Amino acid sequence: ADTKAKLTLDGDTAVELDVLKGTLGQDVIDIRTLGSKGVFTFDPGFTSTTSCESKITFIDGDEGILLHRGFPIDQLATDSNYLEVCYILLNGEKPTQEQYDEFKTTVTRHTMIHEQITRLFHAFRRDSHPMAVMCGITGALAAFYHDSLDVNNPRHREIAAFRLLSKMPTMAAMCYKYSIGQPFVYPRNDLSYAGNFLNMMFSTPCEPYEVNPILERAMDRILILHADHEQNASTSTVRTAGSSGANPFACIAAGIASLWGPAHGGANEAALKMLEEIGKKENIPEFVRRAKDKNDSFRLMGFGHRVYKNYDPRATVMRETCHEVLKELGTKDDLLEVAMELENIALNDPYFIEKKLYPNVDFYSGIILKAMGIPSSMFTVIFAMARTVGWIAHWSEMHSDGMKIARPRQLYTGYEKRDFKSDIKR
Amino acid sequence: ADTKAKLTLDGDTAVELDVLKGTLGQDVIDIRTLGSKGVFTFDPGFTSTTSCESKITFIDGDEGILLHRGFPIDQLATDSNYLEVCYILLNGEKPTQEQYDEFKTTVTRHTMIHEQITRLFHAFRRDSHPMAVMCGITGALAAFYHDSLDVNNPRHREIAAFRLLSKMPTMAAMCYKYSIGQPFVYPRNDLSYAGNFLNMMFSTPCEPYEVNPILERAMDRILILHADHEQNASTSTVRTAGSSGANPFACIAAGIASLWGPAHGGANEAALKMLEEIGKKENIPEFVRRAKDKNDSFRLMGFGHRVYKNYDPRATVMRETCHEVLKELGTKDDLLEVAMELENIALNDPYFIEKKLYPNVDFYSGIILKAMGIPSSMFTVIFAMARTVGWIAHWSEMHSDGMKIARPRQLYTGYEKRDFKSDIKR
Amino acid sequence: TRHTMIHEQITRLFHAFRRDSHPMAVMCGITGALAAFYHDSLDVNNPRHREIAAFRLLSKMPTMAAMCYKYSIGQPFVYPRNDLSYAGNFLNMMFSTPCEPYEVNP
Repeated sequence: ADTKAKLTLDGDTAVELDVLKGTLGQDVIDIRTLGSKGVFTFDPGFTSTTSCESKITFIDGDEGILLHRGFPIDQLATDSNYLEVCYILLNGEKPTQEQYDEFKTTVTRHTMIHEQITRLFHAFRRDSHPMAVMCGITGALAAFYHDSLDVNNPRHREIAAFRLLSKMPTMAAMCYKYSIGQPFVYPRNDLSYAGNFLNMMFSTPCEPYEVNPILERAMDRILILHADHEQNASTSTVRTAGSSGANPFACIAAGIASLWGPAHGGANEAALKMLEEIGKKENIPEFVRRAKDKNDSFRLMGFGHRVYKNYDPRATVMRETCHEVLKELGTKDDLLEVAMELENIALNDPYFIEKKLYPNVDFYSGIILKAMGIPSSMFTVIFAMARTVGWIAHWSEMHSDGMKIARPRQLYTGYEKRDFKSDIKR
Repeated sequence: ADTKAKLTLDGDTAVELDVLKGTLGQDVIDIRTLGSKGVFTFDPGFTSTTSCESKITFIDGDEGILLHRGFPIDQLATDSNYLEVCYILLNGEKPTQEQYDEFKTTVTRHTMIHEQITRLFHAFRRDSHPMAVMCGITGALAAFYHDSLDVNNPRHREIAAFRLLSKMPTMAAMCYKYSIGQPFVYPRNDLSYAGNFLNMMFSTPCEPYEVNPILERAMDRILILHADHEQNASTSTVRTAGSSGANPFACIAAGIASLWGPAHGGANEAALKMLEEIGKKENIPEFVRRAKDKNDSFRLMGFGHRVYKNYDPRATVMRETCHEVLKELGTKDDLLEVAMELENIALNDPYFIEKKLYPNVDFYSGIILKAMGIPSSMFTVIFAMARTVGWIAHWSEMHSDGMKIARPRQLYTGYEKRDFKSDIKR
Repeated sequence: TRHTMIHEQITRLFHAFRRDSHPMAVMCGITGALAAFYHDSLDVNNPRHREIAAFRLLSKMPTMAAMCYKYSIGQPFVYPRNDLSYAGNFLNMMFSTPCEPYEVNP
């Protein structure tokens, strides 16, 4: 708390800047005045610049700590349910029974997507990546829901939120169904958020589908564990597009694309094939498939993490859930010995030890989803679906702040004024 | 280096920071490494933070200066054409007849849109706002043109930039046609950029369409004057979405939704309602829309601008062109001479002189569009169409700097860790 | 009850209208098109024809009206159910969705 008192800057004149502090994390130097003074900093990437005040999620990476509204992720993972985590993320407090009852009725109230929006899916190619379809549909909702686009109207944000929150799972399962050639399945009010998703993903009209409570709870946890992750690339995209006036649907659509960005990154893309393919218990085990690693693409395959130093806190509940599911799905897991083997190589090989390519939450998420017969193409779709509530929370907090359209500066380093005379004659 | 030699960040031990200078504009203070010392600045709104270094466009608000790669906008709008200007923004120099012809050739051979995408157009509701359909189509492009989404592969990036530059006009026109129920028109390889767009907008199978030379020039100038505008809110979104690695089409879609943004509120169209909803001098102004305007209701009709102090350098030639157009059409303007009174008001009304609500480029642009027979629900689609080359140049530059990952920090002021105890069920 | 369903191709006609069209204009449009699908009961001079035509219009009008409503709000069409009353069935086709069984208040 000490030096928080104040401090100053000066190159040709003296300027006194305050030192603000957080309820957690380090202090910051309020430079909200240097601008007028005529002083501007230079920070490409905003790594030494704090862009906002937030009360949603707290992360202490070096300590492996993750909190949502103060609540540790481990307690929410095992003690709460996705919908309740959604309420907490958007409201800031655990809901009373009555409050949760209404939140759930409202959500359940608008899960269906207008039949014309549903017509949109049939205009895509059956071979398109389900993630590209997911971005396409979300980026088109505005043409069908033009009545909740004014982000300056509180009732608008309210409506838009429930619309995205209630329809994202319906949408994601439709992307899957369209990609495999099966008929779409309507949302059922009698099912849970997780149970309903599994139902829309897997049931067909040829027999009633029965959700395994084990797999359901597993999905619920996968969802809670991806609800939000503080500021990062996709959330910064959602915040930037948002403060520029862009409608909520478009904001979330940009978030989805940002989240997908790394995947189709080339070096990551190439390494994605190697994992999902090479695996005949001769390659992965005898460090054969892992003998090739020029392109790292580690966090993508579920190894290492950019923020957390030694371990991903979200991975604790997920690993135990992975253990559970692999056993519930009994003995139908052979090739999935690479799962056990890769974890062993990630924890016992010096390279991984040195560079810290430890299994993160997605390593186990991937193992679970796979064991469930869900293709890898649907991995990012499901994570985006889960992350949508966090995006809405951040988006809603950016608005509630002060609606200050952010306008960063540029250091001009181009040509000085020069006269123009074309060299062409058309 | 005027009022800025070298600076010292004072806390408890003088920290000297290097000052940087641009070729034009204000000097900045370097702080890239501060965070690497636990020292972070706080600046929501980015009032003092310089997010990047750029060589594309230079603006001097108080001086009414606007340059593109060093060339004055007035010069470009007068002695160039849209394609040549696109070449400049993208390449940094004016083209040779050979570089230009090569560029022109590549552009025209990518103008046709995939047949399957046309099916997507027909899935949108007939009453969809053109801009919404434009967002929906552009954001769906990654699903199809999936062989150019590797943002780190220089080959993919040029093929994508060319695809966007070529197809935007095609898509924009189709948005119009769809809204009025007329058949879509294919690009014409023998027509100029602006002439091709006018033909795609208004031609019909019933008879040949004749491209008026003065209108062809008026439109090319509108495109020129909206090609780029430095670090604004929409460009910021593009750059930020692009930093995460999001595909080219998703980033441009985000820029279009961002440009649309400040036009979704009620008082937004409510104001931009009577601006055209009435065509008669003593009616819209005459002791009417004097206070009948409620929230913004000024800045949306083309009056004033936060960038420029006294006037908009783009409006100079745009006003000149306005004359040529009204003059030319005559019987497609004269009735609309309610503009002169609006302009007169803005020039002498104490309220307008007060708010510095001078007529900007969009006041004059709107008049030319209202004169050519273009509906106000197509204005921002056309502006976005012209601005895409600008968005593409900025996105590319950001990727030349090594994909500057725009990931700002937060000041956490929420709950400290607290135990989670659920009150619920359901 | 035997002929409440409308031929699936006639059902295809609805999707050619605008979602924003007035449901009354759609109702007139569809009815004025039935002749192209039911050309076997057009001779008004044949008693059996009138007989058939009558039951066709009588049994299908409610199915049609509820479809106009569903199309105007973006919800999926609902098939006629033999186990319901004329009034109960209309309410069902107007209000139920596949997301939960609809229960008609007597």
